[PDB]
Amino acid sequence: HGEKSQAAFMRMRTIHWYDLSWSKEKVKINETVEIKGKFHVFEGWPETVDEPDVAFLNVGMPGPVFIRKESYIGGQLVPRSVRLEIGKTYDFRVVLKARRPGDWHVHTMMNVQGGGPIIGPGKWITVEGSMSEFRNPVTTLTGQTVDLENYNEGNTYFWHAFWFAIGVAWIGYWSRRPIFIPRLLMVDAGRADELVSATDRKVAMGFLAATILIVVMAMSSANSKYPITIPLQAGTMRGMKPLELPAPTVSVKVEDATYRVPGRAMRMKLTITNHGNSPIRLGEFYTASVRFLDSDVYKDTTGYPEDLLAEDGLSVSDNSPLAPGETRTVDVTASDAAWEVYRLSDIIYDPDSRFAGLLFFFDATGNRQVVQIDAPLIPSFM
Amino acid sequence: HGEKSQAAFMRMRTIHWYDLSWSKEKVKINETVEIKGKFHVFEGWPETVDEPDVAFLNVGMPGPVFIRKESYIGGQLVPRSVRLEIGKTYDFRVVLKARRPGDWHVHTMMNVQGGGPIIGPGKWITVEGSMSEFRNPVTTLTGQTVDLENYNEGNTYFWHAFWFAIGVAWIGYWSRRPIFIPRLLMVDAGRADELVSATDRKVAMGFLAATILIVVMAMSSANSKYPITIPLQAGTMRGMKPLELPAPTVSVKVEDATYRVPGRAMRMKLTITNHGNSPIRLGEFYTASVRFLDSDVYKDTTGYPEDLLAEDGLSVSDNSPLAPGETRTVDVTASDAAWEVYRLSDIIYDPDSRFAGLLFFFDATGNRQVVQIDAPLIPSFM
Amino acid sequence: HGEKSQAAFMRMRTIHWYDLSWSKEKVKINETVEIKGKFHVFEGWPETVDEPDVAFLNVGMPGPVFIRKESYIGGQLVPRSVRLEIGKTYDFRVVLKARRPGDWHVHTMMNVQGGGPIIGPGKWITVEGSMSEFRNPVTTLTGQTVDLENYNEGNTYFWHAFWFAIGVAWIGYWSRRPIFIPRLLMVDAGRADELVSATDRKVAMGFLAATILIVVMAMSSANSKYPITIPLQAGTMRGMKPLELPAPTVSVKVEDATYRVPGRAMRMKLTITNHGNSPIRLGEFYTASVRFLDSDVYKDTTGYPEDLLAEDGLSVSDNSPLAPGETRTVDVTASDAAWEVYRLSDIIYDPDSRFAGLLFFFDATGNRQVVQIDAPLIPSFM
Ligand SMILES: CCCCCCC/C=C/CCCCCCCC(=O)OC[C@H](COP(=O)(O)OCCN)OC(=O)CCCCCCCCCCCCCCC
Ligand SMILES: CCCCCCC/C=C/CCCCCCCC(=O)OC[C@H](COP(=O)(O)OCCN)OC(=O)CCCCCCCCCCCCCCC
Ligand SMILES: CCCCCCC/C=C/CCCCCCCC(=O)OC[C@H](COP(=O)(O)OCCN)OC(=O)CCCCCCCCCCCCCCC
Ligand SMILES: CCCCCCC/C=C/CCCCCCCC(=O)OC[C@H](COP(=O)(O)OCCN)OC(=O)CCCCCCCCCCCCCCC
Ligand SMILES: CCCCCCC/C=C/CCCCCCCC(=O)OC[C@H](COP(=O)(O)OCCN)OC(=O)CCCCCCCCCCCCCCC
Ligand SMILES: CCCCCCC/C=C/CCCCCCCC(=O)OC[C@H](COP(=O)(O)OCCN)OC(=O)CCCCCCCCCCCCCCC
Ligand SMILES: CCCCCCC/C=C\CCCCCCCC(=O)OC[C@H](COP(=O)(O)OCCN)OC(=O)CCCCCCCCCCCCCCC
Ligand SMILES: CCCCCCC/C=C\CCCCCCCC(=O)OC[C@H](COP(=O)(O)OCCN)OC(=O)CCCCCCCCCCCCCCC
Ligand SMILES: CCCCCCC/C=C\CCCCCCCC(=O)OC[C@H](COP(=O)(O)OCCN)OC(=O)CCCCCCCCCCCCCCC
Ligand SMILES: [Cu+2]
Ligand SMILES: [Cu+2]
Ligand SMILES: [Cu+2]
Ligand SMILES: [Cu+2]
Ligand SMILES: [Cu+2]
Ligand SMILES: [Cu+2]
Repeated sequence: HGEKSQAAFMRMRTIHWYDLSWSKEKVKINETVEIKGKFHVFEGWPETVDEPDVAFLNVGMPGPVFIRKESYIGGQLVPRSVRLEIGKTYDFRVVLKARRPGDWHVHTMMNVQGGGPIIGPGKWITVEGSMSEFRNPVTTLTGQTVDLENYNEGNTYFWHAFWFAIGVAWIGYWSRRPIFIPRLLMVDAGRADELVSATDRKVAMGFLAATILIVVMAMSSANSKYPITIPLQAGTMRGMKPLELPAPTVSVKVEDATYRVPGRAMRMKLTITNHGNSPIRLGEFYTASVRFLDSDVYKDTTGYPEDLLAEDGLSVSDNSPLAPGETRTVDVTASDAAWEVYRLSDIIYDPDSRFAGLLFFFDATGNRQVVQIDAPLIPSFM
Repeated sequence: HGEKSQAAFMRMRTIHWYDLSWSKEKVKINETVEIKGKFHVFEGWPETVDEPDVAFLNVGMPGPVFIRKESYIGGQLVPRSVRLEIGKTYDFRVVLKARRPGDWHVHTMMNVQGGGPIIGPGKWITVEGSMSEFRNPVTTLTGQTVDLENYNEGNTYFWHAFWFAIGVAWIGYWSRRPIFIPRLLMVDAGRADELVSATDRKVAMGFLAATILIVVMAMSSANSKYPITIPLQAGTMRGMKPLELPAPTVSVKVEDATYRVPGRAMRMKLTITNHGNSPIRLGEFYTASVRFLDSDVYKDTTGYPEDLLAEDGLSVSDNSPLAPGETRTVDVTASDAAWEVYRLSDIIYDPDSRFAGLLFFFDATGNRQVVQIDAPLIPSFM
Repeated sequence: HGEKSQAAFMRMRTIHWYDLSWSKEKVKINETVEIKGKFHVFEGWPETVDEPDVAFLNVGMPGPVFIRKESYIGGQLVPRSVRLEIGKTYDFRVVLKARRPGDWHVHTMMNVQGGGPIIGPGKWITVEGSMSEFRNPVTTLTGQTVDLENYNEGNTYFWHAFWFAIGVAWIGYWSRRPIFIPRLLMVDAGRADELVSATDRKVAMGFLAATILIVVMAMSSANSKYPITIPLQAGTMRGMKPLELPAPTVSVKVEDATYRVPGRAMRMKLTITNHGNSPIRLGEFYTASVRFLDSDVYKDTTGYPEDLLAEDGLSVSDNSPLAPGETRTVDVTASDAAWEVYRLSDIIYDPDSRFAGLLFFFDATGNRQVVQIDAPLIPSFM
């Protein structure tokens, strides 16, 4: 939730999430779900979004209904912010543990500093069980195993209640006497010195000394109880390993790209050159989490969110085997209610009417090439 | 105009504009002139100029004597700011349309954010005709063809005059009575409440209600008249395609570079190694829009501004065919009044006495290699 | 001095200084000492240190006990700040001239803007002689040879004394009369106009006119005496040539890296793959200026500061010739008091417990390969 309201061109021109898998659709409490996939950083990064020099891989959900057990970018655990390079592709994996029952829309997201949220496709996952069964065991380097759900709760309650009680006692010591009107009149009359006695001064001295001594003793006792402590671990982790992918033996030029403004579709003229890899055929156009597929060339079998999957939303004028070398100019039409449901038609309000997306080409043997396209998008009103 | 006053080293060390062409020297009104060429970004970019992450290709002229019909960087239209990389070469093309008659010095420039203006060579172009004949037709996506010279002029005049008249009427309603002295005396005397009557309150209420209602009705009518509107299109366009140029089979090392301070020339010792490409010969040294040529090796036939063209300003101790492999140390002398006219001799006031420029080598067949040189420049006073 | 107090991980993860040489250990006054070596910029640059876009090569010493005659980065003199790239290796050379007698700990350092100091290994150098024998001759472009120790000293003294005397005379002219109490009483009584006479006004006018005229005449005389002047030369020098080094035919993966917190050592599990270059053997681990060596494989003969040299501080479970192709998992133990002396054990207070260092592999013929390792460092308390 939160993507439909984001500018259409910003969603089109930031990060592209390609083949994704979810290990389970329905999980029990304390069971783990794995979300893997690839994300590509668009070369034409918008200028109002800072470069992903400081980026964090996040899980979009209405709260800690899951707990993120681990997250890996390129096989490396990423508990901190990371640095990503423009134009590179990265594998990502996220292992989550179920905490609260219910149906949850879970998304993979990249939070970018100086940019904001970049939400990926969301999937509905059902958690069955009771929240009281959730456990979060962690073993420390000191040899102690604790449960993070209730660890250190009683100590915090005790100390906060103790200090609150001390403050309440300090206020109530003075609250046993007339408070506001008689004291104000006495101060106005010049009898302020009569409002504080020697016993009050001794009580204040005792309160101050007891507070300081208790703080010192509590710090000493806490140090004795936990002689081994480390500061909070923070920093930006550089040197993320990107994917070394086969360059596309397929070249695609966008002649024109238009959308009818009333409109639930997008149309584009494309010149495609096959540089080998056998006769190929376009099977899918990915724009903003929406996948328009050509049923005759490719069929999704990964449980891609159906609200974002158009099984026959790709209409190519001529989708015949493009013999290696053939340069065919084709008119592709990407049509689906998701265009209007995911407010991609709101590119009419955007201060930049340019789109970007991914095209997937398959040969007879099923090998897939990914081609990256970007162009300006012209609205049609006649 | 405006380059002679810019620091000599800043002009030497930012952008180099090489082979340029102008389609016409004399044009009529509404006729188009094309300026094409190449620009190279110097690797040793000055630190006080921000990197050209946000750069705009501009035309330097005393105003809209021309209108910039289009501009292309690497074959791509660039109506917005673009991103350029240090050390890369780009083709550029600018098509301008003549608007005002007269002789105009036209320059191609790169405005760089956090840096300032980078002016290129200027050429004198004559426009013959009358300004009243200039037309700027534009066809909109709604099917309307308009002339940008006078489009929406009458509407703006009408609305501004209407609101100015309303304000004048509001002031003049109160201006029919004594204004300053009697009213001031009455306010001082305590008779302020007598200065505003019930009729005045009713008039003020009517003015407020009429203003609000007129604004609302005008907005509704404007929306009805123009139901299709888009916001201003802005942004920085990345992914500019640079030139893939042959690396210079010629290696040049600058041993020493000196200039006499009184002085109208510059001298340099150079070690040149030919790595193939047949016997070569130096034909031209480009510094800051100034081209020093060796008449025996090369002759300009592009109409390069004569104030910046020194046909025999390159004197090479030995400019004989440098057999592939020969490593000759030569003393080159670049001499021309342009050195003093374009204030390149003002490098003596610069906080950085280092120069950069381009050397052009030609073989027997006429093939040209471009070598890029940079060194510190030492003034000579004895 | 000043490195032991710097965070251990910051010292481990910034710049690595490898093979270094000092021309002399004991020098006389006016004699020169050359310090050469290589420095590598770590790929995982810490986020709190700005990238070395503006870096200066500096000499760490308690003052001008030496004078830095020259400094070269990649064979190019670097009197100004320079730009360095992450992940590149550079040669550096520094020629210093002895000025003051005594024993001096001299370090090579890289000052990085927005980062702070990066100190390298320090060496003790003895200077014998008298400071009065030190000379700093410099020949100017005007044909004058001067000594920078005493040049322009007398002129500065004369002008400062002259202006101080003028100010003292101005104060003392008024100081001959009663100063504070009688004048205050007269001003309070309304007799302020009697405290300044016409002669005082004439004296003030003469002082003002003489000051302005003297300033103008002094400027004119200084211009006449030195008709050739240049501004201060400043700027950041880009285009530093890095080393083109053989990629390591040796691959090393860090399985685990741990240190006992009481502790004077560090332990690591490593998987090493030989990709040719004959049977190899680990001979040295460099962490933070500390070099742990395996005496049986390599011996230092460069006079590396002994406080930072552990001749037998590298213990490899199996350090037998790793036949090209062999993938052996070995347990290496780097032990030395320098770990505690140079406060590398203070990584326990660091907000980032990750280390980086260099491994040196030698074959039978003595050829050396450098492998770069980085991992998180886990403290052991049991
Ligand atoms: C829950 C209260 C709201 C917020 C409290 C915030 C800070 C505390 C303020 C007052 C503390 C001192 C009590 C008054 C002097 C406590 C005090 O003096 O009590 C005797 C009073 C005074 O004697 P008197 O002049 O002969 O009688 C006048 C009132 N009948 O008599 C009483 O019968 C008791 C009345 C006082 C009861 C108020 C207690 C509520 C405060 C404790 C709340 C603790 C929880 C805090 C978080 C919400
Ligand atoms: C690092 C330097 C210290 C900071 C400088 C200021 C220090 C001030 C000193 C007092 C100067 C004022 C004159 C008072 C003369 C001595 C003095 O302390 O008198 C009591 C004064 C009231 O002043 P007075 O009676 O008119 O003074 C005349 C002689 N008694 O109250 C206080 O000082 C505050 C309340 C009583 C203090 C008891 C200790 C509790 C507070 C400290 C914590 C102790 C427990 C430590 C935990 C381990
Ligand atoms: C061009 C004027 C300069 C700038 C104007 C700026 C804002 C407007 C100020 C005054 C408007 C109300 C007029 C006075 C009450 C208009 C008004 O009350 O006119 C009757 C006056 C007053 O009657 P009275 O007391 O019996 O006579 C005294 C003056 N003789 O009599 C007149 O004979 C007319 C004199 C007033 C003429 C001034 C008009 C100029 C202002 C309009 C300019 C519009 C263009 C604006 C942009 C420049
Ligand atoms: C979103 C919330 C609204 C903002 C809150 C403030 C609103 C204020 C309300 C009035 C409170 C003061 C008491 C007045 C009582 C009602 C009232 O409006 O009285 C007239 C008052 C003068 O006060 P009064 O006579 O002593 O009031 C006693 C009873 N009449 O003048 C005004 O309110 C201003 C001039 C007359 C207003 C006429 C409408 C023109 C202005 C609004 C635009 C209407 C056209 C819309 C275009 C589509
Ligand atoms: C070294 C002094 C410290 C700093 C000086 C800073 C600025 C100068 C202040 C005073 C200058 C005017 C002198 C007084 C009027 C100089 C002056 O009027 O001298 C005659 C006085 C006054 O005559 P009187 O009323 O009959 O006698 C009263 C004092 N006996 O008599 C004297 O016997 C001389 C006393 C004055 C000597 C003070 C001189 C010190 C200042 C010069 C220092 C220069 C070095 C500067 C850097 C440190
Ligand atoms: C660029 C524009 C200049 C700045 C504008 C202000 C200039 C001010 C002028 C004076 C106006 C006040 C009326 C005084 C009338 C003329 C005048 O200068 O009178 C003397 C006034 C005192 O005023 P007054 O006697 O009541 O004036 C009545 C007629 N004399 O003192 C001063 O002006 C200051 C002290 C005397 C000046 C002598 C010259 C020394 C200062 C300047 C440097 C000269 C040497 C140059 C070196 C090459
Ligand atoms: C959450 C836990 C709540 C803690 C509650 C603590 C109690 C707080 C205040 C008690 C007020 C009694 C005032 C009696 C003066 C009532 C009073 O003033 O009585 C006259 C005495 C006469 O004493 P004397 O013998 O003639 O002279 C002194 C030596 N003999 O004067 C005084 O000066 C008596 C001073 C006594 C002050 C006691 C207050 C100390 C409170 C510290 C509390 C510590 C916090 C808890 C620790 C875990
Ligand atoms: C650029 C175009 C210029 C537009 C010029 C607009 C004219 C402006 C002001 C007229 C002043 C007349 C004042 C008469 C009070 C003169 C006045 O006060 O007369 C006494 C009346 C008595 O009226 P009554 O009948 O006894 O009671 C009300 C119901 N019957 O009192 C009032 O309260 C009369 C109020 C009348 C106010 C009229 C002003 C409205 C002006 C709106 C202009 C709209 C803008 C143009 C639209 C395109
Ligand atoms: C470090 C070097 C130190 C320099 C010391 C300079 C001496 C400073 C002040 C002298 C005070 C004498 C005051 C006499 C008034 C004492 C005074 O006021 O005497 C009455 C005269 C009467 O003169 P008169 O003839 O009747 O009228 C004028 C034409 N004839 O009035 C005046 O107005 C006299 C004005 C004389 C002022 C002289 C002060 C000039 C000082 C400039 C110094 C230059 C700096 C050094 C250059 C290298
Ligand atoms: Cu959602
Ligand atoms: Cu992409
Ligand atoms: Cu010009
Ligand atoms: Cu260049
Ligand atoms: Cu030291
Ligand atoms: Cu390194």
